[PDB]
Parts: sequence; C-alpha cells; structure tokens
Amino acid sequence: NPFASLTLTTLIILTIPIMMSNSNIYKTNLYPNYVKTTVSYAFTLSLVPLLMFMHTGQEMIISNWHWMTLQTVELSLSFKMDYFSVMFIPVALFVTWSIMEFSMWYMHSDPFINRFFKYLVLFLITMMILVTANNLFQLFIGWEGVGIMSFLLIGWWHGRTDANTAALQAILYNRIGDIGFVLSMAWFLTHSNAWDLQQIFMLNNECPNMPLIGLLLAAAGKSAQFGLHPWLPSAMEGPTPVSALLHSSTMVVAGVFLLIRFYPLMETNKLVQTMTLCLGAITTLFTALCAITQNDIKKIVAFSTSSQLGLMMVTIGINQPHLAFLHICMHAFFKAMLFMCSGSIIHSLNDEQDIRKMGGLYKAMPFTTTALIIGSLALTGMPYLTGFYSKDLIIEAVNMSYTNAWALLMTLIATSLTAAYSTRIIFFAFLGKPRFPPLVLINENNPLLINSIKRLLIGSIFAGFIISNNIPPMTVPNTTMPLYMKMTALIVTIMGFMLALELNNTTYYLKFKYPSQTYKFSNMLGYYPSIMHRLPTYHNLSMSQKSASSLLDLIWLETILPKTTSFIQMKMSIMVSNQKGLIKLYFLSFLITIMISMTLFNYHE
Amino acid sequence: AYLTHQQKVLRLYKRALRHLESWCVHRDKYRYFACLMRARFDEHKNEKDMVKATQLLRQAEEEFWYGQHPQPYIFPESPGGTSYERYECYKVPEWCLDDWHPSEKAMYPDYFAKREQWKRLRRESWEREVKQLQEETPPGGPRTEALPPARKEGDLPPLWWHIVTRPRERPM
Amino acid sequence: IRWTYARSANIYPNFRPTPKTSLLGALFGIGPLFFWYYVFKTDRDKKEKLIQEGKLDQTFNISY
Amino acid sequence: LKIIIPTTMLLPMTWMSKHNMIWINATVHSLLISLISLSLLNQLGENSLNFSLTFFSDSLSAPLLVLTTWLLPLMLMASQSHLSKETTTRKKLYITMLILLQLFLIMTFTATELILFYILFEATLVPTLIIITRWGNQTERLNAGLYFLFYTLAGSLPLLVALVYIQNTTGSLNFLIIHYWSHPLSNSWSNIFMWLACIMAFMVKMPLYGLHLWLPKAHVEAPIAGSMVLAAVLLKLGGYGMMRITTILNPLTNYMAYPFLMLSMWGMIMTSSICLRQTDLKSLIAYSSVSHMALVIVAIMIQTPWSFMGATALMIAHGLTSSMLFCLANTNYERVHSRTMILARGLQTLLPLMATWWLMASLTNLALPPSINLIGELFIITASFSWSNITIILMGMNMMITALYSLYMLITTQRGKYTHHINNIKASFTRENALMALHILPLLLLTLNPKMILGPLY
Amino acid sequence: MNVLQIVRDHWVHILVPVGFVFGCYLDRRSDEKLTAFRNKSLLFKRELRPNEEVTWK
Amino acid sequence: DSWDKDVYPEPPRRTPAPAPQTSLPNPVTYLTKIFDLLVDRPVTLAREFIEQQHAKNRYYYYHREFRRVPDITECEEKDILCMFEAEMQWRRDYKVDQEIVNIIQERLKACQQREGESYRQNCAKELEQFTQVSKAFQDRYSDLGAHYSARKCLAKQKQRMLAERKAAKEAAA
Amino acid sequence: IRLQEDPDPEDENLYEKNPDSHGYDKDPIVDLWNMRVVFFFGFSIVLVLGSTFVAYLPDYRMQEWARREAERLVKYREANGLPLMESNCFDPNKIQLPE
Ligand SMILES: CCCCCCCCCCCCCCCCCC(=O)OC[C@H](COP(=O)(O)OCCN)OC(=O)CCCCCCCCCCCCCCCCC
Repeated sequence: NPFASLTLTTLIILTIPIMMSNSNIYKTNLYPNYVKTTVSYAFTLSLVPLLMFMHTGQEMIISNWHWMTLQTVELSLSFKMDYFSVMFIPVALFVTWSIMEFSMWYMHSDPFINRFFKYLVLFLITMMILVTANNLFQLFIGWEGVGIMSFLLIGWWHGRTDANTAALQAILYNRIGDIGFVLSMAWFLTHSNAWDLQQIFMLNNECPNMPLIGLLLAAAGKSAQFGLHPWLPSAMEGPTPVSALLHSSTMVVAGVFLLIRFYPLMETNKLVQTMTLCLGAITTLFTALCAITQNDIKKIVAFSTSSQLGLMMVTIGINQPHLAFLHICMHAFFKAMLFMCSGSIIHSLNDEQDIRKMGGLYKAMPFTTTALIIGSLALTGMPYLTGFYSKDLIIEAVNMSYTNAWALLMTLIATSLTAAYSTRIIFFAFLGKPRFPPLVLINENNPLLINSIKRLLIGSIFAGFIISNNIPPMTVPNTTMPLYMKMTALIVTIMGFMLALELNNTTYYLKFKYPSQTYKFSNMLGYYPSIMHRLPTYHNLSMSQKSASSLLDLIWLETILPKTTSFIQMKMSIMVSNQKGLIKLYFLSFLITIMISMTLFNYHE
Repeated sequence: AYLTHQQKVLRLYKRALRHLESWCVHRDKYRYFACLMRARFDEHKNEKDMVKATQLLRQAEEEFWYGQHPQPYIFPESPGGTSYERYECYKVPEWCLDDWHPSEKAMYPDYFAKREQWKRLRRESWEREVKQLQEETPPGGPRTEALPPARKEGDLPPLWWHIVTRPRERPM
Repeated sequence: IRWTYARSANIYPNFRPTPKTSLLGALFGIGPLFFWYYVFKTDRDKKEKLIQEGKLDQTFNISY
Repeated sequence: LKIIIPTTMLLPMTWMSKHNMIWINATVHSLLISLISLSLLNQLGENSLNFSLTFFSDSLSAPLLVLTTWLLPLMLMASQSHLSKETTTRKKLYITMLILLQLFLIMTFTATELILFYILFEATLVPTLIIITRWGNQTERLNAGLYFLFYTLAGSLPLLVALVYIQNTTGSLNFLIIHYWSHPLSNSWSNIFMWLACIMAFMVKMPLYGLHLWLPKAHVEAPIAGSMVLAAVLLKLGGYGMMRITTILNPLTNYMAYPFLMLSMWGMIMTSSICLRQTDLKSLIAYSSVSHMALVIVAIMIQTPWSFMGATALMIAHGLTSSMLFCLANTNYERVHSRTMILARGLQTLLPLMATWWLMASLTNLALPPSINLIGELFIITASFSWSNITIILMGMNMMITALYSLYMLITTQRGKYTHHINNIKASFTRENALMALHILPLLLLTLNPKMILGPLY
Repeated sequence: MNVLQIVRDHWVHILVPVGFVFGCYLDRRSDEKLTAFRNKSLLFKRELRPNEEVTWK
Repeated sequence: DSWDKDVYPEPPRRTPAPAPQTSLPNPVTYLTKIFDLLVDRPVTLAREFIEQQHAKNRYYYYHREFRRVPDITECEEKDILCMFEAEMQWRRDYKVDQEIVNIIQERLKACQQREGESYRQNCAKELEQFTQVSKAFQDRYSDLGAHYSARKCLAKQKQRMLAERKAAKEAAA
Repeated sequence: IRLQEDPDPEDENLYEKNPDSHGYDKDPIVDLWNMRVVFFFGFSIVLVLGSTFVAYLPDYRMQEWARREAERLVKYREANGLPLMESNCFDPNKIQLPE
C-alpha cells in the first residue's frame, strides 16, 4: 500500500523548485541551497520505497491518468515501479544531490547560477519519468527531454562557437539513435498493438527482429556506442558539473537502460544479441584506445565512461540484464567522483585541464588525491570494492558463456587499458613534478567540496556490499569454473597497472620520443571525428545547395512548369497583337477563314 | 603586411619548442631538448646566402608538421584553448546602457552621470579627430591599418571610443 | 547584400540550359523519385501478394 | 452560424471607430468572438454538428475555426509595428481585409456543399493579394501575387469543372450525401483524370515538391499579418478539402496515390534539407512549412484512421508554430531592417526573453514529445509504417534534418557572439512578448487534453 | 464624464455583442423551420408528456 | 465495489504472514506505522468530511439507453432516411466494440504484471481471450480505411461469407 | 535631382518619448490601456476560462457512455458461455446469400 504513494512523491516533490523558479520569488543566493535541499529530501524520501523492496519485493504499475482512449489503444500516464526503477532512483538522487553541492563551489562567479540549478532540476524530472516509464511514449518523453536539455546544458556558455558545435553534434547523434526508437514504436503499435512495456512482454514476440534492432540503434544513440560515439567526448565542452552528472553517470547510461527494460523480450531472438556483443566489444577497445594517449583532463575520463558503457551492455548482450543494472549503480557512484575530482583540480589549477601541466598535486591536494586513487581502484576493479562486485563479476560471467570468439577479448584487453589510463591519470595529474604555472592559487579546504566528495566517498567504498547482499538473487551464480579465468578479472588489471606504469615512466627516462604512427592514431580519437565529421556532413549539405536548392527549386522546378508556360504565352503573343494594320492583310485573312470554313474543313459537309 | 625572413623563423621557433613542451612534458626533459632546439637553431647563424636560408626554412617546417604533437598543447586563453571566447555570454556592449529605464539608471546614478560625461568626450572630440584623420590620410585612403596617434594636445587619438570602451575581458 | 542576391535571385538570370544542367537536373530530380518507386512498389505488391493467401501474420495487427 | 454574423459585424466596427480606437476595438471583438468559436469544439459523437441547412461542423472543422478566430488577434497586434505611420483609411482597410479574410475561412470550414466550399475556398485569395502586394515591403512582392494566384487557379479551376460534373452525375455533392451515397470509383481512364482534377486543386494549396515555388515567393515578402494567416490556416484549406473529397475517390485513391505521396515523401526530406542551407531567415519557416505540410500529404493519401488523426494534429500544431516563427522573424527583421540570417547574431545576450520564445518556437517545431507536433507526426509514422516498412527510413530521416535547421536558426541568431556594429535593438515591447505568449500557451496547455485536435476519427 | 461624449466614444462596442445575439436568433429562427421529424426518429419515440407539447425547439 | 469483479475480474490475493525470525527490529514495520498514523489518518478525516458533505445533497444521473434500429442491411437501397439511423447504430456499435477490446486489453494489462515472473501460465486464458477478440475484431471493423461506413463493413462481411462458403463447398466435395 | 524623394525616416523607438511605452501605439494613455485590454481580454478569459470551458466539456463523443455500457454487454456473454464478441457484426441468417 505505501509503495505507490512514496515513489510518486519522489517525482512530484522534485518539481516544486521549477515552479517556484517560474514564480521569480527566489532572491537568488538562497535558490541553489533551496534546490539542494529538495533533491536531498527527494533522496531521503526515495529511501523508504527501496528499503521496502528488499523486505518483500513488490513491484507495481501506477497508471493513474488516462490520456488517450485511442480506439483499442489506451495511452495513459503510467509509471512502473520495478526493481530497476525503485533502486536506480536513490542512486540517481544521491549522485545529483552531491554534485548539486559541488556546483556552487565551481560556478560562484556565474551570474546565471539560478538558471543553472533550474536546468539541473529540469533534467532530473525528464530523466525521472524516463527510468520509471511504463508506456513507450513516456520513455520517449524522457528520451527527448534529456537530449534537449543537453543542448541547453553543455551549450551553457553560448559564447564560444565550439560549445554550440558540441551542442549540435550531441543532439544530432542523439537524433540518429531515436530513429530506431520511432521504428520500435511503429512496430509495437502495429504488430503488438500497444505501447506499454508489460503488454509487449505478455504478447510474447518470439521473433522481434525489426523492433529489437531499432531498440539497439536507440541504445547506440544515448549510450554513445560506435557510429554515434564521438558525441560523448565532445560533450565535455560544457561545465564540468554538467559533464560530471549528465554524460558520465546518468544520461549516457539511460541508453543502456532501454535494452534492460526490454530484456524479457530481448533474449527471445538469438540473432539480436550478436551485435550487442559486437557493438559493446569494439566500443570498449576504441574508447579505451583513445583514452590512453589523450591529454585533456576530462577527455580521459569521458572516454572511460563510454568504455564502461560498452562493458555493461555486453552483459545484457550475453543474457545478463540484472548484472548490467548492477553495473548501472556502481558506475554512477565512482565515475561521478572521477569527474568531480577533475573538476575540483581544474578550479584550483586556474582552470587548466591538460595533464602536461598537472603533476605534484598528490601532496598539495590530499583529499582529492585519496578520492581519485580509490575511485580509480574501483574503476579498475579492486577486489571487495564497489567496482569489483560488478566489473570482475561481469568478467567472470562473460568469458564463461556461449559468445562470439574475440568478443571476450576487448573486455579482457579493454580492462587492461581500463587500468592503463587510470595509472596514467594518477601518474601525470597527481604524481610527478609540479609543472603548473608558478603562481599557486590551489585550495580545496572549502567544506562544500569536502562534504560533496565524502558523500559518495563512503558510497564508493561501502556501497558494493550494501547492494550485493540485500538484493534477491536474480541471476544464475557462477560457481564452478577454472582457476585462471576466474582470477583473470584481477590479473588482467595487474599488467594494466604494470605495463602502463613502465610506459608512463618512459617519460622520466631522459630521451626523445619518436612520434609513432599508432600513437598518432590514438591522439585523433582513432580518426573517427576527423573524417565522419568532415566528409559525410560536407557532401550531404553541399547537395542541399548545389543540387537541392540551386539546381532544382531555384532553377529546374521553377523553369519546367511555371516559366515555360509563362514563356509559351510570351514567345508568340507578339504577332498576335503585332499586326501591320493594313486593311489588305486583315481582309485577305477573312478570305482564308471563309474558304477554310465552307470549303476546306467544310462545316456544312 | 609582411612575414619577412626575420619573423618566419621567430614564429617557427615559437611553435617548435611549444610542441616540444607538449612532447617532453617533464621540465628536465623539455629543457634538454629546448636548448638543443636552440643550439641547433643558431649553429648556422652565419648563413648570409638567403637561398640556403630559405632552404633551411624547408627542413624546418615539413618535419615540424610531421613532428608536431598530434594532440598539440594550447593554453586555455589562446586559439584552440578550452577557454577561448568562453565569457562572451557575459560581454554585453556598452551601448545597451542608455536603454535602461529611469528606474534602472536611478539604480546606479553615479555611473550614469560619469557615463554621460564619457559620452560628452566622444561628442565634441569626434569632429576634431575625423578632421585630424582626414588631413593626415594619404591619397586613396590609408595604406596601412595602423591608426595615427594624437598629433596635438587635447584631442584624443583618432577613432578611440570602441577600443577604449571595449567590454572587460572578465565582465560577469 | 551581394551574397544574398547571388544565392537567392541571381541564379536564374544567369542560368543557361546547358546539357550538363539537364543530366544533373534529371539525376537529382526524377531519378530518386523513380528509384523509390521501384523500392516501394515492389514491397507493396510483395506484401499484398503475401497477405492475399495469408502468409503475413496479423493475429494482433488491428491498429492499422 | 452564430460565429459568422459577429464576424461580419466587425466590418462596421473597424471602419467607423475613432482614429486611435480602431485597433483597440478590433482587438477586443476578435478576442470576444473566440468565445462563440470556442463553443465549436463542443461536439456530439460520430454524427457531425449540423446546425443549419447550409452550415455544418464536425470534429475535423472544429479545431480549424477556433484556430482562425483565435488567429486574427495575433495578426492584429502583429501589424501594430509598421502600420502606425500609414494613413487612417489605409489602416482601416487593412483591418477590412483581415476581417474579410476571417469571414471567408470561417465559412469554408462550415460549408456543407462542395461548390459552396470551393466558391469560398478560392474566394480567400482576393483578400490575400491585397495584403501581399499593397502592404508588402520588398520589390518582388508584385511577382509574389502573380505566382501565388496563378498557381492556385491553375489547379482550382479544373476542380470546378470536376465538381459540376459530379453534380450532374450523382445529383448532389453535400458532404453528408456523398458520404452516404458513396460509389466506388472504377479504373476507367476517365475516372483517372477526374480523380486527378479533384486532388490537384488541394495539392497546389498543399506545397508539394515541385508545386511549391509560391511558398518561398509569398511568405517571405508578405506582410507580417498576411504571413502567418497564409501559413497557419490558408495552407490548411487544402487540408480540409482533401480530408473531405477523398470520400468519393475510392478505390482509385490507393493505386493513384503512388505518384503523389512519394513525391511528398522524397521532397519532404529535400525541402527540410533546403533549410539547412539558407541565407534568408523568413525562408527557413517557409521551407520548413513545406516539409511539415508535405508530411500530412502522405497521411491523407494512405486514408488510414491513424494517419487522419495525425494529419489533423500536425495540421493545427504546425499552423500555430509556423505563425510563431513568423512573429519572431518580424521582431528581428524590424530591429535590423533586413531578412538576412547571418546579420543579426548573438541576440540572446540582448533580449533574453526573446531567446526563450525562440527556444520554445524552434523546439516545438522540432516536435518533441508530448507537444502536438510530435503526436501528430508520430501517428503519421505508425500509419505509414503499416502501409510500408521502408517508410520509416525516409520520414524518419526528415526528423534527422528537422532537428538540425530548427536548432540552426536558434544557434546562429540568439546564441554566439553579437555583431558589434548593430546599434538598433532596443528592449522588446510588451506587444511582441505577449504576441509570443499568446502563441506558445495555447499550444502547450492543449497538450494535456488534445482530443479536440485529433479529429473526427478519434 | 459627459455621458454624451462617453457614449460618442464608447457606443462603438454595441453592434458586435448584438451581432452575437443577432446570430443566435437566426440560429434559433432557422431551427423551427428545419423541424420536420419531432419525435419521429425511430431511435427516439418518447411519448409526448401531457404537460409539455414539443420534444425540442 | 464501484466496479464489478466479473467484467474486471481480480484473482484472489494471497499475502504471507509477517514472520521476522531475526531479533533486530524490522525497519519497514516502522515506516508504515508512522506513515499510517501521520499521513493516512489526516487524509481519511479529510475524505470522511468530504463523504458526509457529499451525502448532504444527492443529485443523480442515469444511463442513456438506445433502442435497436434496423441496420444498413435491411435498410432500403438509396433510402437516406433509414440509412442515417442505420449508420448511427453501426458507428455506435463501433464505439461499443472499441471499448470491449479495451476491457480485454485492460484485463490483459493487469494480468501480466500481477503474475510477474510466472506471467506465462496464469495469463494464458487471458491471452486466448485477447486472441479471439482481436481475430474477430479484424473480421469486424478493420482495414476499411479512414472513411469507414456500415456499407463498407457489410461489403467486407459479404466478402468473407462468399469466400468461406465457396471454400467450404469445394473442400467438402 | 533624379527624383524628388523624402529620405527614409529613422525608426522612432517607442521608449524615447515615454520610457514606460508598451509598443502598441504612440499615445501613452492608450498604450497603457492597450496593454491592459489585450492582457485582460486575452490571457484572463480565453486562456483560463476558455481552458476550463473545453477541459470540463461534457462527454466528448460519449466516451463515458461507451465505456459504461460495455461492461454490461460483455457481462451478458461469458455468463451464458457464448463469446464476448462475435466475428460477424450484422446477423448472418437473414442476409441474402447470392446464388
Ligand atoms: C457592453 C457594452 C460595451 C460598450 C459600452 C461600455 C464601454 C465600457 C466598458 C467598461 C470599461 C471599463 C474601463 C473603462 C476605462 C475608461 C478609460 C477612459 O476614459 O479612457 C479614455 C481614453 C480615450 O480618450 P478620451 O475618451 O478623450 O479620454 C481621455 C481624455 N484625455 O483612453 C482609452 O484608452 C479609450 C478606451 C479604450 C478601450 C477601452 C475598452 C472598451 C471596450 C470595453 C468593453 C469590451 C467588451 C464589450 C462586450 C461585453 C460583453 C460580452
């Protein structure tokens, strides 16, 4: 009985700050603190549904208000309380509340801080009704509200045209993904004759070829997988809290959240899983490959996010939906720390964000030092931490299954690279010598930072256990396996630590570095942004003018029908009016008209 | 107008070792290869022959394009930096001020009173500076974008308002 | 102002019906229209052929 | 019937009123007549609302008239930017044309006879070319009138010959009578041309890829009042016609639809792609209107229940937003005295509220959920997908471009860095901001219960 | 305030409201001419109550 | 209750007895009791105040029954008079049948979630009911197009009868 | 002279006479009244009271009527065991089967 009311309030009470903002009663200053309290109180409100869940396990559907009685179709406002929904809510509110604390630290000179916090809340609503959506239309409501707000959020400072370019690029790649979303809606409404998710599961589409690939394409959009990946690394162009919240822990994982919510239908078709293993594999290799040799402080970790996304959707690839949801909570915990920690050192280091000028901050900023090391260790899978309970359990699961041959080697090799850039980011940014500008203004003693990092810090240390034990067993436990690949989830990260450490040390060895061809490949993001953002965009839009606008509309279409008939009347209307005026010529013509009438054509005859 | 033989090598050096800093990262590593870059730069100082000197430009640039960092390092405030034209969101031109409502300009009376005086200086010095300009322009307009200074006392340097009243680099 | 005229109004005053414009106009004009005609008609007759003896499944396809 | 007499009654209203009260008196009574019009969505079930021998209403017309009756106040305050300096008689005659325009559109939708519909359908032209040519701004507004009218009559006139032919054959063309006394259309060669004549008239006032040269040649140069009314309701006159005339054009519609819906299908990607490469701001909405208008061409052609609902939903929603982007075009054009896109940039740092209206306008035209643009467009996709599975790759690829040019205008005009030499933009009056508000609020607050908008098939 | 003036200025807004009441009259004036099947539809054949005399007007 | 538990049937609900074997206090028991004794009671007092006020005056509404009229089949050809009434009943039946499939869908909608992980078994009968409802609905109004009518539905009805009778005749031999 | 022509007048921005202008006309008091009248006869009545006019509209295409006389019709059938909706809308016994 309580379950319906408490979770619904967690949605409703999240929107009052938006309406108060429109009321303009807030006299600035207090508004960001007012927003934080609402989100924090939303989190505390969101607990008691979660503690309810493990006690019994009840999962409800809260279809409340009827929208369309569209013949046999019954569109209504429907929220599905399920394990994926009721558990992701406090995790989502936890990260967004702590970073709401962080946003005041970083942006204190921003004159539009109130608009920023309002934007953060408005996204939270659009994501909230996405994660808890029972009918597909509400999923699109979240699917599109979140994408639009990215365009507003990472395009915060309109300012530099590169920010708008990232805004146009991010929405365009997201625009490509939802083409499959619309395809799935058309297929479900036509064949399954419904849009609510649970009815589609009931009707048992045992051969859902077209809807599933469209759903896979939709996930490829928001999760920034191959084809549609480069919008994630370019999304760093906005404020770091935007990049720390939206597309590091919350938005990008929402694409993966679509496939898991459709898992009861997905596993029926064996073929649809082969590209999920295919897509997630190569994405992990490529995104980690770029992160190895990148330099921007946010580029390294942003690529790590996409590499993580490829890893977790590989799991739902090999019949591991719930384990993907297990990763959805751990990854949102420590990855926010890594971005928030980078945001902290950016602000202290006179907004400098290139590892070549970091270094020596291990002792200058110890609190951020401790957070990143144990944050990265969770990211690398330190046993009995938040990361290990998901990542290494996943590796133990994927390698032991009927899957594509090499497809188990990215998640093996990428994990080695996953640990590799973690060592590089630790070595360059914090270890080494202090290569930063001589004037030191660094400081992290503000309590707003210390509490913000600490809130997820005990999370990034102790969450792993407090989700692993309480949740009911919903996957088959891997019990008997060989020793080598059961430990390989931990071994692989060891040479990831080892080889990268030696390679990072090569910078200490005093000898010039030759530019390798493979190094050049990794520095340009693997050449994808250089080409795909130059050739296809130029050719299609050049056609929009040379062929589309100038050739057809302005020339051809307007010269075929209208101007031809205009000229046809024009061409010989001249001598229709141009007559010499001689009575001879007029009356001679009257002669011919007489003869043609009664002799040649002979109307009489 | 001209990037003569002097500046070309000066710019070439600037982009050369800045890329080297992007390569060596570590200060001790950078300093060794910087002085080698410097020592190898002036080992052929006495190269009176300009044809060889222009030739020495050729082996300076083509391997610079090969040797440049594929991820070149740029400071935030300079072209390509992470903070270029970041604060244009806040830089509003000065002319928007007079549109403020009587309540809005009574909000800050002293600044508007001083702003009015600033408007005065432009008004009765404009005709002086354009006249000063005209009598010193060469025939067929100016042959160089550089502006002449204030010839005599009192008159402000010609065409001065916007370059002086330019919005601050850190407006907020 | 010159750029606006050149890209908006001047195209036809200086247009010439040279042969090249005809192939470009035909290829980018009725070309794709007939190409989509081949694709769409083929599926439509194929779909109509399949349903008329009932191979296509419409057990729950009612919301047409 | 209770709408028409007050609508005519505004004719003495504006023509007599005091020199300075003509706009005040006209604005209020246009606002009050939205009352009696608002009682037209008030509707029975499947049976249409027939309240007179010659006038009738249904769930397809009902959204249309309440759009037009609502619309006229929008062009009233819209014209209160550049009609101030004109003489009183010219100012009064501008209202005369707008009020005369209302009297026509308010009567075509209620017409229960095909010819009476057609008589008033093409009668709306006469008020238009007065607006475009007399009160136009640029030079080629003269060529605008010829392009607009000649395109319309070249298709409308064969429809008149078709209508009287149906009059002689079956006996009557009352919209109910033809529905109840339906007759399948044989595949005879003569019926093909009769079908083509019946449809072509509504096609030309439904910008099709090739029959759309008057779309950029009329909307761009028309006055602000004429621009929205020509784009919000006038384009919909064919939309009402095709939804009604298709009742007597079956089964010939399905076989004959391939040359037409496909041309709309391919051109709707092309026309949207045109907006990606544009130099004139007002040309964006004109071409964007063509792509959006051509979307419902497919919907009506399929004659699918879902398609008709989506067509009506997009029909009104597109008209509301396309009018809005024309208001935002006017304010920027008035301040800068030019229609070039790239001239006025970085306007958001000067007019923050106007940027928000620009944001809402382009984002609604983007057709996000739950906005009426999306639900109208989504219903078309589902109906088209049922007709053919490949339809998603085309009409979906339109949504590709649709999001692009919608944000392109927002970025290059509002976002970015302001151009320094423009010293003309003042703070926006309460007029345009209220004008934008009166455009955006009815669209948003209709989203909660849009079942007045889906149509009779709902 | 000079009732004759205030009416010479504000009497204009009379003939649009009466235009509305003019319309509903001819709306209502048109109905009774159109009625030819009062209680004659087979789907509504309600017996005419003794107190009343007309099904609808 | 307000509805009927035969057209909106609800399977009987079985909830286990709370048997906390552990000694540490159960938190969930605490949240419900504070919830019930701090929020559930005040809204109940507000509701009972509403109900007694709603019982002060009692206005009623009733059901609009429509008597049967001849359909378009027995309707005379070209006879507009009875055609309008025949068309009216046909579309009103369309609305009724549209609600019938809505009721089955809602029954089907509730069944799957209520059965949860075992939705394949205790909802098979619900799936069968939806299958024949959907199949018969396609035999009824479907594919007629945007301008559907009683005559067009009768046309499809005749088309099925000619096809099925001919097929049965040749198959029987 | 080429052609005797008045120069193009400048844009008389409405704020310069009255900074409290409303962009509706030149006269101040009518400008104030113009804002009041369109805001009141607009936003107030047609937008709010117009909303509840059609939001609280009576049963639209008798939607409630259709739902509530659907449970009774379905209840009749399965009680006697015959299907809750037939596959033949019009009755099949009386329809004339051609030849
Ligand atoms: C039902 C009958 C309706 C018609 C008769 C009654 C009309 C009045 C209705 C109530 C109005 C309440 C508010 C009145 C404010 C009056 C302010 C005023 O006197 O303004 C006058 C002025 C024009 O100049 P002047 O008249 O010379 O006065 C100033 C001299 N220095 O400045 C001005 O701005 C002139 C006035 C502008 C217009 C004001 C609104 C007129 C219309 C009001 C009714 C609209 C609705 C009608 C239908 C209602 C029922 C549906």
